[PDB]
Amino acid sequence: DHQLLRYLLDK
Amino acid sequence: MELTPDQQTLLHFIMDSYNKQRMPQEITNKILKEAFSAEENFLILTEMATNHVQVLVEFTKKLPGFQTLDHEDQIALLKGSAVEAMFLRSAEIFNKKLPSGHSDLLEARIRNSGISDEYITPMFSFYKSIGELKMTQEEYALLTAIVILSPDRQYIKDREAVEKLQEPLLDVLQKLCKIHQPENPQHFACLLGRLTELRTFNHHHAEMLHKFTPLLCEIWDV
Ligand SMILES: CC(C)NC(=O)n1c(-c2ccccc2)cc2c1CN(S(=O)(=O)c1cccs1)CC2
Repeated sequence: DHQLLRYLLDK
Repeated sequence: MELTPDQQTLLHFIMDSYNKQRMPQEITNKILKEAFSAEENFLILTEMATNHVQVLVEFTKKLPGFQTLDHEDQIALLKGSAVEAMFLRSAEIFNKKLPSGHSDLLEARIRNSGISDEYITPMFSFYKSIGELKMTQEEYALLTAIVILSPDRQYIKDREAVEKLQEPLLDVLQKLCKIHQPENPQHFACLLGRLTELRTFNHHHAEMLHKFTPLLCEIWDV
């Protein structure tokens, strides 16, 4: 779950 | 009455990251050019709401101390505030960012997206209510930060850590009201009024819910 949200927050 | 060097620094950080965001030209062209249908208008709102979540994550990352929070609480804060942040930014765009004639075309598309009037009516009422307050950019930026850094969202492991981040923002916002509106000692209470109004939109939104963007599906838990 929420893989893209995790990607945006850590990028 | 004046902001301490600490409150000034904290305000300057919020302001800088808030001004960084803007509406894409690629979206603006769709508002002007795309066909006027319930499917096409719903597709435009989907594009706008997705762009907003991306802009909301960039703003949130830069919030003083947000990165010092537990990685899981950072996600629960983003998920809990996404809907409220969308309605507050929507109010800003409606009262500011759009040209007189283009806003009419956008309103025409928001009212013809296949969404029920029992939801569209309190939405425009909310924008109108925000418009009445004649909020400065600092107020929009501080309200958005207070919304994101809410210690009372579901699934937060360390709420006290969040309280420590939000309380200084409420202190800055209250002091700005005393400085710029000393003749209106109810100005701060009016802004808190919009915070409670914003929270009803969480209930309206869940009841409001064509499959959406992955960024939307995840941040809304649908
Ligand atoms: C640009 C952001 C801040 N606002 C936005 O996209 N709006 C606006 C709006 C209001 C004023 C100016 C510009 C835009 C009205 C509505 C939405 C999104 N949806 S949604 O998220 O429920 C939705 C997503 C997909 C299908 S419906 C609610 C209806």
